Amino acid sequence: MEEIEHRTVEVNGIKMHVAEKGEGPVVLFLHGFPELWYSWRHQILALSSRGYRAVAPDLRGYGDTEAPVSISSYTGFHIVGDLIALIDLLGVDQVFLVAHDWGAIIGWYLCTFHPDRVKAYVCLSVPLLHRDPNIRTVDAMRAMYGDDYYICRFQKPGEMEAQMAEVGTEYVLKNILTTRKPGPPIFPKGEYGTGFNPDMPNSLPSWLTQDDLAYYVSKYEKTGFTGPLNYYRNMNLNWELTAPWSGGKIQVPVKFITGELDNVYTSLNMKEYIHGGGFKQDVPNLEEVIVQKNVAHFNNQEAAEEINNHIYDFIKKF
Ligand SMILES: O=[N+]([O-])c1ccc([C@H]2CO2)cc1
Repeated sequence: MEEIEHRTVEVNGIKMHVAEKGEGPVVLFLHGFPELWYSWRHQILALSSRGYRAVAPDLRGYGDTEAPVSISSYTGFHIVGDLIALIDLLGVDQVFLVAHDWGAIIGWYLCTFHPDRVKAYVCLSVPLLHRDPNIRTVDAMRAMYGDDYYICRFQKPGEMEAQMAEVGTEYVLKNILTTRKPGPPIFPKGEYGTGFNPDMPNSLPSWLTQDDLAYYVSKYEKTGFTGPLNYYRNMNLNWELTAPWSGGKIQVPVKFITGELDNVYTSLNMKEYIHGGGFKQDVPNLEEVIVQKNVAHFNNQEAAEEINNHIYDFIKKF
């Protein structure tokens, strides 16, 4: 951990916290919601140890990275803009890419816009968001699960923030991190309530120490949730702006990995997309699909060594 270097860089008009360790080919790690660079701590240690330059930023709006006030400053294009400037600062032609959750959606955009900068992509949890020309991303979600589905509830400015404020930052973070209930997260009406997890454990699961949860809390206490939530608030706008890529394919070699109990895997007809041919058709060089039994959404933390191995083995192929 100590050997993990922390710096602040100027990228795409913002100041970004980058955590770094190691030397060798760059592995760029993109975290998700509601996480931080810390989410990758085990992978940063492992990959650095194994002869790679591990790079894990706090994305725009998270942690120690600048958080622009405008909701519209949170399109996929803004975030990829940040990452392309970062990659230039690293002074390399290509990176290996590893991404989870919202970080993975941004990863898909990076691969869409600049496949030639990504040598291989280890994608966790969220597979490519297929652009259906007939229905916007969040509309499809609302049709399927109605208004209290979490993404839907995330859309209105300031609301989810106040609800989360009411139950407390630590409650929210524990509530989400500990969830193992499959299926669509549907909230109780008008409040956070049990949120993503109606069955919170008394003690943290063995992959998450009190110091880990405390780190997350210490940053979210400071930044709040606005920036991270803003990502979801641009999903329809992202659907509009990505029209030029409608019907396109991703050429970057991909290894997809998900926990079997991931709410993502277990909803939105994801299984059908992932396994039924659609994912492979959008992404012709999808080489492997790994489902981790008895592993929840946060698979890079819950199954850290296993993911470390899957990443190492995959990138060393090249
Ligand atoms: O609660 N989670 O485990 C969780 C966290 C983050 C996301 C991103 C896709 O919206 C979904 C679910």
